[PDB]
Amino acid sequence: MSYNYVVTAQKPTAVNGCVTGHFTSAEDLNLLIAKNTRLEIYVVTAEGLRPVKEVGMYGKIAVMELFRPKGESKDLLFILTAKYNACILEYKQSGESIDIITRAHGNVQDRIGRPSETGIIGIIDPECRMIGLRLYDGLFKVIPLDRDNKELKAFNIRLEELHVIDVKFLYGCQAPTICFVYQDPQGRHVKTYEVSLREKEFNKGPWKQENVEAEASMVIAVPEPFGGAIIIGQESITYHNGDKYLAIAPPIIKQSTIVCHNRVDPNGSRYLLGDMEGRLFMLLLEKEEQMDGTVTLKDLRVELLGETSIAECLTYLDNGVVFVGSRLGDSQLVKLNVDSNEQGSYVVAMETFTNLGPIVDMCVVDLERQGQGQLVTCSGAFKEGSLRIIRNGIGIHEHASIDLPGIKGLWPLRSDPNRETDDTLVLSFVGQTRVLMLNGEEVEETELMGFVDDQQTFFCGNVAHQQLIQITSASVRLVSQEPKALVSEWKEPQAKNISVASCNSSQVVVAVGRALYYLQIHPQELRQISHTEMEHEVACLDITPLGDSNGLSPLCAIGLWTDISARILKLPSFELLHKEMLGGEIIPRSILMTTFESSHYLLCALGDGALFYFGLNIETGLLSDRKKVTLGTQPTVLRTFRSLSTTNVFACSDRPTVIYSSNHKLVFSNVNLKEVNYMCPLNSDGYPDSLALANNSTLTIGTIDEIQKLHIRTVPLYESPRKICYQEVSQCFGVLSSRIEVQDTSGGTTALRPSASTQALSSSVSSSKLFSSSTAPHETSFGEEVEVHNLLIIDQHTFEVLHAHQFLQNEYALSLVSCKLGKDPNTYFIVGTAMVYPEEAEPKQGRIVVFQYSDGKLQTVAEKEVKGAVYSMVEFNGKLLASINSTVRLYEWTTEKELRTECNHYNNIMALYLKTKGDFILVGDLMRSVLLLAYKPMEGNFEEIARDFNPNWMSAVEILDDDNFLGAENAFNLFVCQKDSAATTDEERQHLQEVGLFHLGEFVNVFCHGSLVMQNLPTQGSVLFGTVNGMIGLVTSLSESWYNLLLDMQNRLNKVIKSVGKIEHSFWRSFHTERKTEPATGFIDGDLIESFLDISRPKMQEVVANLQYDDGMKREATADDLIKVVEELTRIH
Amino acid sequence: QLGSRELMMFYIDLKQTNDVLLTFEALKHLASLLLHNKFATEFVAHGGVQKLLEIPRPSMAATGVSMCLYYLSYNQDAMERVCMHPHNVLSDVVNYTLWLMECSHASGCCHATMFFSICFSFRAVLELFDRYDGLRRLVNLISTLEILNLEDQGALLSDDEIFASRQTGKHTCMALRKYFEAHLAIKLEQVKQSLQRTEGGILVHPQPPYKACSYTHEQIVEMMEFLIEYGP
Repeated sequence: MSYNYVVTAQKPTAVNGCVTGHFTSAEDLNLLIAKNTRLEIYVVTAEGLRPVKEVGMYGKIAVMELFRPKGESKDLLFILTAKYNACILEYKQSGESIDIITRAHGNVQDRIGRPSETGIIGIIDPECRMIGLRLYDGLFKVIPLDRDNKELKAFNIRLEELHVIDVKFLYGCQAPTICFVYQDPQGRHVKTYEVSLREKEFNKGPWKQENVEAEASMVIAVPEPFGGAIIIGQESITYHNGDKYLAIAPPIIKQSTIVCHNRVDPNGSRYLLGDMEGRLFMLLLEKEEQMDGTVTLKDLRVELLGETSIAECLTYLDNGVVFVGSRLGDSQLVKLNVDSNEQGSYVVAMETFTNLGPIVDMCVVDLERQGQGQLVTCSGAFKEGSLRIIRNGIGIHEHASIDLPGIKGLWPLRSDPNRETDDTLVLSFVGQTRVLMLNGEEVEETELMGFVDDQQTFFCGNVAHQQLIQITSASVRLVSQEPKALVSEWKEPQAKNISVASCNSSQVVVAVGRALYYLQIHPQELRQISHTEMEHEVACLDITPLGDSNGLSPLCAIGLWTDISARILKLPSFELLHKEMLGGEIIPRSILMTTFESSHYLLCALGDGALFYFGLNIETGLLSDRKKVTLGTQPTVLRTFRSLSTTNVFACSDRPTVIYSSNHKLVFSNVNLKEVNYMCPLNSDGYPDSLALANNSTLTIGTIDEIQKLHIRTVPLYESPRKICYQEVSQCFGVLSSRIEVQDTSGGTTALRPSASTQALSSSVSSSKLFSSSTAPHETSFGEEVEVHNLLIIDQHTFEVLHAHQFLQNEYALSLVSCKLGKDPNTYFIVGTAMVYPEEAEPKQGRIVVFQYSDGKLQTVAEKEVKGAVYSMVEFNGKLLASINSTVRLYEWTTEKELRTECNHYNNIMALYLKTKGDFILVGDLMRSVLLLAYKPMEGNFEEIARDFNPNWMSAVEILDDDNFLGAENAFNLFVCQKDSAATTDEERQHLQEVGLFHLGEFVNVFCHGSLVMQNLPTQGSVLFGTVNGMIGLVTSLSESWYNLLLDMQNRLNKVIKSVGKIEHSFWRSFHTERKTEPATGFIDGDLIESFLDISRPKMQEVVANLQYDDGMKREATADDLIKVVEELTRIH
Repeated sequence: QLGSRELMMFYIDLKQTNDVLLTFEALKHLASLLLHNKFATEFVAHGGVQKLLEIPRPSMAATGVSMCLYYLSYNQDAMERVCMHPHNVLSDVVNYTLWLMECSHASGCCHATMFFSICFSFRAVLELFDRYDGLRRLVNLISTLEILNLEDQGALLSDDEIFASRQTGKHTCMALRKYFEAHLAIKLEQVKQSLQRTEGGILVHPQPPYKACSYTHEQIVEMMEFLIEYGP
């Protein structure tokens, strides 16, 4: 059968609900952002945000809210998943042990019932006595909050009112009560009730509110001083407290729907409000101290505060700092002023957060012809539309080009004492020596000192006493303010050549054979203190600036010839701290001593491509177990440096990596360089504090940005991108986009903001009005936000918008391919468009227009009016395949710049998708399924090979390997269909079989081929996908032996890692439509298997049971080889 | 694969002394293959129509030619390729099909009337139609009919001259339908461009052969009857 493997490339970024409170400790405000399945726990600091613990849960977090029950100083957290699995959590901290403990759980679902229309609503009572839920459209589930629930009990008190819009608990009124916004069959109103837990029944409610605004959307309960409710509607704001009432319809809240809210002040004095256009408001309340104890409301003010991203979270933290969370792109943290700016806004922009948004199209593309590909994702929405470019590794691309191959080292020379100004360098060959200057990206050679212009150098540092160390043949000396005579040439009393020396700012370490020297740097004095000898000759030497910014290092690096040396010394006095000798002909480029912000590690760069994990305490001398990491076939170098700050660590190897961080974790990430041997701390005039890199190739003065796996670059367009294609011959993208415009009375239309559609280098307009006979575009009354689409053609390297092309009025564009058709040697753009009209069913108009971009000018070559909307296009064997309102229409490019229909297919509900490989055609229907359609070229027509019958609502399809077909579903699921083999009749071969089911709890928009890692010429193939929460993952094909290897590991791993919430992983990944709950099969959930790397060995040994291992042969499972399997998978991603 | 195109090219008369009978029993084979466009395109592309337009006019094999020309124009747009040629090709088509409707072999009207019901989409067909006698040949077919001659309707009573004659009047009403459904859109172009004159119109007209009969009596052939009331 088909066996596949699913991991997560990019963790989901778009946010869903944000709650503040005191979840970590008693007296510390924090923020609890849930995004799709992750639960991030930040903390509110004076500088911004600071993460504490990120927890991934098994389910979509739909409703979360903090609550402090009476009897706990800290608070608790309720989370309800999308599969109705409720949990109650508690943070618990003990030293480095930071754990989340589920206090109660239990699935709460009814057997029968329509789910919802307004989604899932959950409200906590203010007195912390019950937990309400709106789940199944005619019920109100009540969870009685007490210590009695070791598992959560549940009531179902019947709502007599069916279609409830919003619901809250009102504040302190001596009895827990409920507000509604109920849509009557004739009108709509706001009713109340009162829950009796002891009697499971509604008592009498105190408010009536027989008719409220016809588009009332939310309830905002106001607190304990002057309790009540505010009913925000589309056009007006009300207030009710049983007797009194106010109402405003201010002219600010007219053009956008209020969607989010929060309570700014603790006595309800202020309220922020966001909308669907970007605006933040502030609903001020005028507190009227009417009597000696009476607090009543007096006035309702609405103040515009400015434009942010389109919010779905809204949380006020402290000190005028508001967090804005955006599903639709670029969640940002903002600051509210007191006075105003030049535009009247109080919103100060602070640090943002990158969101891949709703990805709607992708393309895997390479722009440096390397083995590593880039991924351009059409991210965002209405004004947050932006292309985002995703790369692995570390992008050192601003680098100077210097022709110095195979150089051993470049060491500084200065005369300015307090500055880095005028730093000259040292050229040190083996047998030759020169002096280098730096003109930024260019170099010059001269003669400056006169000491080392005759013999080579190896190590020349920067002494903190404003001096320098010169190591020439067998002696060291200090350096004055650029002299020509020695300060103090301390000779060696052996008359032997130095094998390997080293230097620092306060100490000199020279190895001559086995004798190891020490110099105490006094001002213009080199005093001898200590000395030691090794049992073999010394291979190399390394000095690291460990502490106090003086150069003092209490530890040493010992490497010996033809023997792995783990000998550890006290480098000033040379006291033996630990003595370990491994053995072997492999030589280490000795030791990198760098603390990765939590523990000091020893990093041994072994020869001919090997790497060990050594961990050392700096005061005792205890080492942990070792671990082999493959690097290459050559001896490697492990260094650290200062790029701009934060003490970055680099691995100079044949597989060059940055060791220092990967989302604050010791995980390697590559660079965009083929091979790195050495590094050089230069002082470039065009690159501040950067370093040059010596290789078997050129020298690259480069710096390193924020270190992460998936480096993301944002090209904003300020309009929603539709699709993305790519020209290989021409160097230009192609982006269909969407601009919102309102209609003018005198003029035609007008836009709302200067997006990157109008602001281009050239524009054009659609002509040849071939839809002129239709009287369907009737005149509209107001400018009620029509859409105008165009074709953005974006530059390759600068990403400037080269050209746009406006289409006809009310003409959407739904498909984009750029291929070659026929023997015409041009390479075109083909845009499949359609004519839309509101107050209308499916459209039957539209056209397909072939564009070309000869020499910076977009040209309309051909056009073909087709009755029906053109949903998806693919190239098919030199022919353009289309998909036009449940009809699959194959074309053929004639010589006379037109098209002739070759064939058609009609057994389709709505043919929305097309995917091809060779001569087979994959069609994704609206309601039915995967559909496989042949093409017999000798017959001139199509042919139905097979068809799946099970009604799955498609989202995205992709052919895997010409036997297995992957599809996506609206029910957030994945499945593989298979063309059948035992074709004993014609009925058993027209029925596709569903082989494999899986709940990837996320909506898949895109599929594409292409890996993101280097082609080093395992698994087979690589399919990435693009979703609505910014979750990129990889789907690839396994081998049938490793399927049973890994699937046996999952069922062992499903008893070790206790997931947060006590949710069975078999229960979450189960295929769950509205009617089927078949358990998940066929796929391998790699994100659980990748978590085996984090488990400790006293628990990994219980993972390794009496199991199997295939190295045809047979062997019991062991620890060190199963962890080798995961790292072979982790290098895919 | 086996060259059934080329063999059926051979079996029709090319300056040859065959029988009438084999050729007529071959054209029926030719018409059944012409339903596939892939056969029908390359039949036009090697010029099979000019081969087919060489038959002597009094012939029992003319009925098969009347079948093939209707099956040529039925589903495939091979007739789109019949437009641009050595000039007299359609001038051979219009001169042929208007005769074999007129001479009225007993099923010769059953196809040549169905031929123009589809071929009135192409405007070059209609232009040559009025260049010949046209409705003088077409309305005279209805005014010949004996179901309609009330003075002679009680003379012939057998089912052969009634079931076919109540079918002959059926197809000619559809031929008059698809005639005036086309000229309604011809003269609407000569009103939306002659009276508007850039006020709601674009003056681009290189005279292409284009199917513009608007094809919808439910919506837009109905709608053209309303919009003509802003006429002259």
